[PDB]
Amino acid sequence: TGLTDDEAKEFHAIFMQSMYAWFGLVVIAHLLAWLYRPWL
Amino acid sequence: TGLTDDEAKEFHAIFMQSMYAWFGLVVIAHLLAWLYRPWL
Amino acid sequence: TGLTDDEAKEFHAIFMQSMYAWFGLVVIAHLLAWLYRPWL
Amino acid sequence: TGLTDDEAKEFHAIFMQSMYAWFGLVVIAHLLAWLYRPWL
Amino acid sequence: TGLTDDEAKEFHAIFMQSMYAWFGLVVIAHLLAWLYRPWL
Amino acid sequence: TGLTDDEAKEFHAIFMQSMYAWFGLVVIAHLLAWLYRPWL
Amino acid sequence: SAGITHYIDAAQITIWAFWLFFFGLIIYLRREDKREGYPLDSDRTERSGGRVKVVGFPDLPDPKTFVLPHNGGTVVAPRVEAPVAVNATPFSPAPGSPLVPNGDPMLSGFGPAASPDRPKHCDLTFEGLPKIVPMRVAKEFSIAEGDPDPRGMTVVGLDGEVAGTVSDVWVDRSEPQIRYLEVEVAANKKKVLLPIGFSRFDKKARKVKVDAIKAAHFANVPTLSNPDQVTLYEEDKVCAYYAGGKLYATAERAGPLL
Amino acid sequence: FTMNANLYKIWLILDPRRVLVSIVAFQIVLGLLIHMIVLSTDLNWLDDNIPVSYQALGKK
Amino acid sequence: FTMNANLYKIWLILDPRRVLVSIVAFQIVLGLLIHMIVLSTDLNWLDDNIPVSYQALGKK
Amino acid sequence: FTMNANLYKIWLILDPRRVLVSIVAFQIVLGLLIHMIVLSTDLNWLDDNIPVSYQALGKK
Amino acid sequence: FTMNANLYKIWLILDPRRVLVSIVAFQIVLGLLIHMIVLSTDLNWLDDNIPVSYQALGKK
Amino acid sequence: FTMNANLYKIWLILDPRRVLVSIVAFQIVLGLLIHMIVLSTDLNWLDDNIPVSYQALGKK
Amino acid sequence: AMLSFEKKYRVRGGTLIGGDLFDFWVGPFYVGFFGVVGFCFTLLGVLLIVWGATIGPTGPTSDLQTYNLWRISIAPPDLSYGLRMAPLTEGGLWQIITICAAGAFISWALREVEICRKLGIGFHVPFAFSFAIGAYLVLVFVRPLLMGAWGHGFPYGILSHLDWVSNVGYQFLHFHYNPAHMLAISFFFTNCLALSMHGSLILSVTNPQKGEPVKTSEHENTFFRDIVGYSIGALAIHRLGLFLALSAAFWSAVCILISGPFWTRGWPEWWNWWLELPLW
Amino acid sequence: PEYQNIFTAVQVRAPAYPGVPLPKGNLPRIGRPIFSYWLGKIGDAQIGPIYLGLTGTLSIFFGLVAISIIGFNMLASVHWDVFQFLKHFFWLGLEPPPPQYGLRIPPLSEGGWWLMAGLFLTLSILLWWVRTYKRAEALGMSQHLSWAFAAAIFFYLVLGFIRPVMMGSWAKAVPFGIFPHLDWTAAFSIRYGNLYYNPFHMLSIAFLYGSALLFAMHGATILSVSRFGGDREIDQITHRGTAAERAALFWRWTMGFNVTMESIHRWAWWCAVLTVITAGIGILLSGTVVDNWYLWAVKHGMAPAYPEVVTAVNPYET
Ligand code: BCL
Ligand code: BCL
Ligand code: BCL
Ligand code: BCL
Ligand code: BCL
Ligand code: BCL
Ligand SMILES: CC[C@H]1c2cc3[nH]c4c(c3C)C(=O)[C@H](C(=O)OC)c4c3nc(cc4[nH]c(cc(n2)[C@@H]1C)c(C(C)=O)c4C)[C@@H](C)[C@@H]3CCC(=O)OC/C=C(\C)CCC[C@H](C)CCC[C@H](C)CCCC(C)C
Ligand SMILES: CC[C@H]1c2cc3[nH]c4c(c3C)C(=O)[C@H](C(=O)OC)c4c3nc(cc4[nH]c(cc(n2)[C@@H]1C)c(C(C)=O)c4C)[C@@H](C)[C@@H]3CCC(=O)OC/C=C(\C)CCC[C@H](C)CCC[C@H](C)CCCC(C)C
Ligand SMILES: COC1=C(OC)C(=O)C(C/C=C(\C)CC/C=C(\C)CC/C=C(\C)CC/C=C(\C)CC/C=C(\C)CC/C=C(\C)CC/C=C(\C)CCC=C(C)C)=C(C)C1=O
Ligand SMILES: COC(C)(C)C/C=C/C(C)=C/C=C/C(C)=C/C=C/C(C)=C/C=C\C=C(C)\C=C\C=C(C)\C=C\C=C(C)\C=C\CC(C)(C)OC
Ligand SMILES: [Ba+2]
Ligand SMILES: [Ba+2]
Ligand SMILES: [Ba+2]
Ligand SMILES: [Ba+2]
Ligand SMILES: [Ba+2]
Ligand SMILES: [Fe+3]
Repeated sequence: TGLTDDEAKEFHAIFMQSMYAWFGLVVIAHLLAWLYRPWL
Repeated sequence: TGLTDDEAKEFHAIFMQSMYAWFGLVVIAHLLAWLYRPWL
Repeated sequence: TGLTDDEAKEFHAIFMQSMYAWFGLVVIAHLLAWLYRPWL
Repeated sequence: TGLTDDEAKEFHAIFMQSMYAWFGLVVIAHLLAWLYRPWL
Repeated sequence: TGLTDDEAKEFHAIFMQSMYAWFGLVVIAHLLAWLYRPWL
Repeated sequence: TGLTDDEAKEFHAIFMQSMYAWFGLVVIAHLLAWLYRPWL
Repeated sequence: SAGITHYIDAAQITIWAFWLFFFGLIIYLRREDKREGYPLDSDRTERSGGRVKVVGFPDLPDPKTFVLPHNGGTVVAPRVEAPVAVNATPFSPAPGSPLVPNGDPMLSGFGPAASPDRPKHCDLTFEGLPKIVPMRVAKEFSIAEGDPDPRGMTVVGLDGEVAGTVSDVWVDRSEPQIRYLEVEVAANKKKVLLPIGFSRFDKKARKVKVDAIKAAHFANVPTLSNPDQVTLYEEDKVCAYYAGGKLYATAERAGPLL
Repeated sequence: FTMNANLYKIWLILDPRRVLVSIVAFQIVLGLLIHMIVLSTDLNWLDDNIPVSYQALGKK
Repeated sequence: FTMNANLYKIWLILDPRRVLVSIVAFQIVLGLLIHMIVLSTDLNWLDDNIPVSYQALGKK
Repeated sequence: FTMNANLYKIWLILDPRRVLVSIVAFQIVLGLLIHMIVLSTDLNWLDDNIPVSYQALGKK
Repeated sequence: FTMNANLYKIWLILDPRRVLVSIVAFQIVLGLLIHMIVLSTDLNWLDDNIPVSYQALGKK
Repeated sequence: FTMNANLYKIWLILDPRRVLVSIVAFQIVLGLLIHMIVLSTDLNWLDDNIPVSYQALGKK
Repeated sequence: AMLSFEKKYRVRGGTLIGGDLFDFWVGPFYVGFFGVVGFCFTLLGVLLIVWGATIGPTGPTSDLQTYNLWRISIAPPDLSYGLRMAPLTEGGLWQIITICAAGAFISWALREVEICRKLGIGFHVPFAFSFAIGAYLVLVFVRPLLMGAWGHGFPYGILSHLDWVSNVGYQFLHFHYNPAHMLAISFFFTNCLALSMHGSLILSVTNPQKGEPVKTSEHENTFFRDIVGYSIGALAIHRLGLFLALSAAFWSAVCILISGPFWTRGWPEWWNWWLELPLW
Repeated sequence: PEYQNIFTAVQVRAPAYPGVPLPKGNLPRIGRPIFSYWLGKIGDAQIGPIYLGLTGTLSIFFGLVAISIIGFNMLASVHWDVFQFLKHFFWLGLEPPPPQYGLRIPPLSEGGWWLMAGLFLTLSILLWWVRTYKRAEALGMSQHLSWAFAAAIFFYLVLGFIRPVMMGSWAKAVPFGIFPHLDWTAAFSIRYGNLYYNPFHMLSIAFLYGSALLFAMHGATILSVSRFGGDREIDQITHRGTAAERAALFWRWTMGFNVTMESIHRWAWWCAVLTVITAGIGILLSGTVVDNWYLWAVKHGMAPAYPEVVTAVNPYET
């Protein structure tokens, strides 16, 4: 898969952090949206 | 399928845990869904 | 189908038990279904 | 049919009992059906 | 991508502030637009 | 690609002022336009 | 005011969007169109000594590389191709004038007889064995039940004279089909290829007509630098000769008619 | 699970990877099919107002 | 142990990569699907006016 | 166990470049889709005329 | 400004030229789209008679 | 301390001839475009009847 | 100007008519005797379409006169003129323009013919072209003839001819039921499928994933055989596509040829022969 | 006289070819080949083998389900009289949920079968999509097919799923029947004010005519250079031959410019993909954005005026 065993820990390290960051942006926007106009 | 018996136990185990985590999220969603909005 | 007589005992064995487990799950779903909302 | 003369005997044996089993399950389901819901 | 490990710090460094600059210009024009003509 | 670093500093310099001149002529036109015919 | 009809509706602006994407598309396809044959040939380029390379609008796209399978190479487009003399002389020195072929028209290798220099290597099967080979090299191949076997029919030119007889049949190992007919020439018993595209059958007679060249011309069919395979170069050289007969093989295909 | 014959031999006759794929596919189809048929019949369990009405709990 | 005591062996027969990615696609589509299903029934949550009709608030 | 512990190994299995870009595409499309979904329902936020209407904002 | 720090390594995976042009196209398009979106809604700023009607600078 | 300070290097990556010609073209098109867009709306400057009506060389 | 490999083929001769008289090139276009005739037919035709746009149906000052590209239209004469030449300003113009268009297309075809003769290639293109020329003729010559008047031809205008198609089609109530129409539509569609499939294949093999080499004939066949259990093969797909497109034009020509002259009733009614067989 | 390369006049056989090998994961191939002397008369005589994976089997499955609901329903509509079914088949069909139902899942007897056949058909089509991408990857090739199929799927989805949902009514999707679906097309144009003045449908019509023009031209060309092995477009693309040269030149001398053996396939590709892509756009706007195309065209001054020689007074106005 053209990666080494250390660069799938490393890549993964970066991915996990980036995704959790993004999801952070998401839960943020959705809470704001729930504030202005709750949908449930 | 180019795997050895150790990389199918390794895979099976990790898979099982991942699949169960996802399913966990599922019952999570189903409980939130059921409390505010019972369907049965 | 390129199998020897012994991997037709093993495959048949694992197959059989898995299918019976599945039939179990089905009988389960049908019983829950039969209790809550009879169709017969 | 790439089989031997004895291996159309064995197949036939196994086939026959398996088939009588299916037609039987069928006669059962058909009686089950006929008592509860006559159509004739 | 035929880059050295040092020359994507470089590309990243310049890219990021430029991108952010764009986001700035955007937030500005959006504020200007919001003042002149709110949409929510 | 295929310029020395000095001729893309140069090119960037000349480009930048030239583009800014265009931005100038445009801002000119937009102000006259706002004067003869307010749109906002 | 709940009725200010807007004059611009989604259909207008979407037809606008279309036309813009369209223009970019057209341009792009015209750029791929110049991956061969370009820059053009004018006396504008030669008059200027070359400072006027002819390319038009749009311009030429950066080369693209094709990586041939099997140690084959790397091809590029657009590329720089070495000029090649013309085996003909201007019918007029005036521009836009055609050229008359030099010498015996079929030999000229000009006009319907012209052709480029394709590789002097062979097209290959997936495996990498010469794709086009004769049935003698391709042991496995076989005529289709109910089809006259070409092997043994008589090849006859445009004026009804025998040329030779079919000594074998060349086939595609990639897409099973008759690609070439082999011709044991009568006049010198030398072996030549005859493209299927130039050959007509006369099954009840076991003949293989050729309106293309005359029986005699079969004597000059370009030859193979090896009788059990053929190169790309050789395929062009073979077909183009026959093609020449379409305008040269008679002192009349030259046209007019009136 | 009570003995039947030599009905294991089926796998000397029928390829296991393929029967697996056959069952997975067939069952998936049947599942969606019946689910929708029921969703399309009176035994509907969604569009019933169960157990609390949702279309006249907010258009209100 | 009365249970698929050798059910790793499935990944000796069925390609793990394909099966995984296939699994992901399958769930994403089913999610899309069922969501669409719910949207078509009484259980719909959007064209509902929840918690207040917006197509009848505004000044004006 | 909720905890993965060897799920770095997934990039030993799935091309990182492709999975990445895949996510980029899937997210941007989904964003576009649901945005449109919201725009078509009660929860719409553009044609609301809130807090003051612009289309009947002039006597002229 | 990553914000920290080895997320430069991202240009070790995805071509800088391609990523750049991709963003350029994507934005150059998106801008037009929303421009259009705005043109059909309350935020329309042209065929509004704002601040004075121009096809009422004469007759037509 | 920021970083917008090596933003000349852009001409080491994107062909200047192309970026230029691209921009020249893009602008001529955008110009014709916007002109037509305004021309189809109220802000029109052709069919306004301003300042001396030409179809009024008589009683019009 | 010439392609970078063109001079070696620019041979002299091959005409049908003219010989060295017009046997020369102009830029990239080949002239030849039929190009000169063609250019004459074409130019006068277009220039006349220009005069028709200039005059309009009621005169140059009328509101119906127009230079708007969508609405300019030159329509045939009324039926009262039958097969006679009608006055210029009463559909005559349309007749002449038609003569010019037909002549230009037939010239064009013959010029492709001289061009095939020059290059030593097959005459498949101008033969194929001749199907469109045939289609055009039924739509302006054959049909209106069988119908005792040239006025049955369609007008030459961007949307007016669309209106023509529309009302002639609707005279038969539900044209979709025309069986030749159903055929022709199927061929136009199938043509569109093969074209999209061939396109896709060639571009999918000559340009594969980075890291892979130009694909092969074996790939080509293996793919469509993988998906749909068959591959008609490279040559033949070029053969099929030509079949589909030429047939699509054919059945369009026959589908309209039968609408009037050989069938006057509504079209769905045609299918009656099927509901009335003595099987039901 | 000269062979036209219309009919293989003499064919040849070799043991069938199971094809290039797929990597691990792409399951075996099934079925064992046969040759049809007649297909052979016009094309590769080999019939199969075929590949069938999870995807492919799950698609064959959904697709046949959908075909069964449509068919069974048609037999039901003539009362199971298979004779009558045979008699009116062209006119038989499975109509969509009635409007009274909107987008709700309707009862079996009122359209629910259509929604199930629509459901399963679409799923089976998009599964055939995935199938063709898998089948296209195992060979290292590119996704050109898949981008076109994705365009045609786009139009399909626009017809029976996207527009109906947007319009809030399954009754707006197209019904399954030959003549019935012909009627849906005509009624469709009538309802929305003559689809001829709908620009997108004009372009799609230009692109359909164009797929016919391009395939006719290119095909005629390639056969005309089939004497130079011009059909072997792959190597004429890598190692340009006098076939690709005579080919590009025929067009050059006729209409003044030309393309190349590789690029003509890009013109063709894009033109086909364009039909379906203008077409879907055309349906997208019908009812959602424009309701009367004839009117739309009048608003944009494209509709012609003819001397009003025949006219009728409007009774609604008396
Ligand atoms: C109409 C009356 C009841 C109903 C009665 C039943 C009955 C009865 C059954 C189900 C079953 C299923 N139902 Mg239900 N079900 C109802 C309402 C719902 C709703 C909903 C939104 O309202 C949903 C999402 C589901 C969803 C499901 C699936 C998760 C499940 C398996 C079948 C399947 O996937 O098909 C296609 C896929 C397969 C057939 C799988 C084939 C593959 C192998 C053999 C099995 C492994 C699959 C998977 C790992 C098993 C997951 C479920 C396990 C039980 C945890 N049901 C209605 C209310 N449902 C079945 C079940 O529970 O499993 C036994 C079943 O027998
Ligand atoms: C009633 C509903 C609310 C609504 C509620 C929400 C909610 C809730 C959300 C959004 C979110 C989004 N909304 Mg909103 N939104 C509404 C009104 C609008 C309007 C408008 C015209 O009025 C607009 C333009 C938007 C626009 C946006 C999008 C910009 C954004 C989702 C991006 C996306 O799809 O993922 C694609 C984007 C990416 C994948 C990231 C781009 C990363 C770039 C390309 C990479 C930079 C390089 C990087 C440094 C290194 C490489 C990293 C790897 C590439 C990853 N909203 C209405 C008012 N909106 C979502 C959000 O906040 O963001 C998640 C969200 O959760
Ligand atoms: C002003 C009237 C129109 C408007 C008209 C335009 C026009 C015209 C353009 C854009 C463009 C952009 N718009 Mg907008 N845009 C508006 C509504 C929104 C909303 C929203 C939540 O409502 C969002 C998120 C956006 C987002 C953006 C970006 C997606 C984009 C430019 C930068 C970019 O892509 O990077 C991402 C950028 C961001 C993530 C920053 C978000 C932008 C600002 C800060 C968001 C404004 C809303 C925000 C919630 C603050 C509102 C103020 C408070 C209510 C007081 N717009 C309103 C509806 N928008 C430009 C474009 O697309 O091409 C590049 C462009 O030409
Ligand atoms: C809508 C209300 C006003 C209006 C308001 C504006 C506003 C506001 C603007 C214009 C502008 C433009 N208007 Mg105006 N305009 C009106 C009516 C008109 C009418 C008319 C028939 O009535 C015309 C012909 C024009 C014409 C034009 C263009 C000349 C010009 C934009 C140039 C461009 O886009 O090209 C593309 C431009 C470029 C590529 C940059 C310009 C450079 C030129 C083209 C040279 C290219 C370089 C080339 C390689 C040559 C090399 C140079 C040598 C080295 C020296 N306007 C209406 C009445 N108009 C714009 C402007 O700047 O001009 C004042 C502008 O901002
Ligand atoms: C309006 C009501 C009826 C209708 C009535 C008609 C009628 C009436 C007709 C058609 C026609 C046809 N219809 Mg219909 N049609 C209907 C519905 C449909 C539907 C659909 C989706 O429902 C479809 C796909 C079609 C499609 C078809 C085609 C099968 C066919 C036209 C092919 C053609 O012209 O080739 C022929 C191609 C040509 C004639 C062009 C020839 C080219 C010439 C030689 C060169 C021209 C050169 C020129 C100068 C180029 C200019 C270039 C510039 C100089 C640069 N119709 C509706 C239901 N339809 C026509 C037909 O049947 O076939 C003729 C016809 O007369
Ligand atoms: C009848 C009255 C109107 C008319 C109304 C319409 C309407 C309404 C439509 C068209 C449509 C089209 N019309 Mg029209 N059309 C008319 C007159 C014409 C004339 C003519 C000469 O006058 C022509 C040439 C055309 C030509 C065309 C085509 C260009 C265009 C779409 C083609 C296509 O293939 O999409 C068809 C291709 C597909 C749908 C994709 C197929 C892919 C699917 C997934 C295949 C699945 C196969 C299946 C799974 C296999 C199992 C089988 C099961 C049994 C199902 N029309 C008249 C004026 N026309 C379309 C359009 O333009 O909309 C703007 C359309 O929907
Ligand atoms: C028969 C199968 C398909 C086909 C085949 C086909 N067409 C062909 C060819 C072939 C093989 C060519 O080789 C030839 C060509 O040169 O390739 C572009 C051609 C051709 N296909 C063209 C058009 C064309 N083909 C069409 C269709 C078809 N042609 C079928 C789909 C269509 C349509 C209606 O769908 C059109 C529009 C031309 C570009 C070209 C022939 C052009 C030509 O011969 O030029 C000479 C004539 C002129 C330059 C114009 C003469 C001026 C006239 C006096 C005025 C015209 C009046 C006209 C009657 C009015 C119409 C007004 C419209 C607004 C309605
Ligand atoms: C530019 C767009 C054009 C186009 C392109 C296009 N079409 C395409 C594609 C592309 C790119 C594909 O990739 C795909 C294809 O596969 O090409 C061959 C396809 C496709 N286009 C097709 C049809 C089609 N496309 C059309 C249109 C168009 N497609 C446009 C012209 C049309 C029209 C409107 O005329 C049609 C009718 C199909 C051949 C194919 C999609 C097939 C599909 O989705 O399959 C779904 C499932 C089934 C059909 C079920 C299979 C039924 C089997 C025949 C039964 C076999 C039974 C078997 C013996 C097993 C036993 C049964 C067991 C249950 C017991
Ligand atoms: C790179 O090369 C390629 C390959 O090679 C490897 C491929 O294999 C492939 C795969 C290709 C395929 C699988 C081909 C697929 C073709 C499809 C799906 C088309 C569908 C066609 C059918 C179902 C058959 C329809 C036709 C019939 C039943 C015949 C009916 C006969 C009728 C109506 C009467 C005939 C008479 C007429 C039509 C009247 C007059 C007609 C003419 C004058 C036409 C003249 C024709 C010629 C050819 C000169 C591709 C795409 C490719 O590009
Ligand atoms: C006796 O017969 C036996 C053999 C049983 C079987 C015979 C079968 C036969 C002969 C069948 C014949 C069928 C024919 C001829 C069918 C022809 C159909 C035609 C011509 C159709 C034309 C157009 C149809 C279209 C475009 C359909 C579009 C439908 C769509 C796009 C439906 C989409 C629905 C979806 C995606 C469903 C969503 C469900 C959700 C999830 C939303 O539900 C909540
Ligand atoms: Ba609700
Ligand atoms: Ba609202
Ligand atoms: Ba406003
Ligand atoms: Ba005005
Ligand atoms: Ba009777
Ligand atoms: Fe081709």
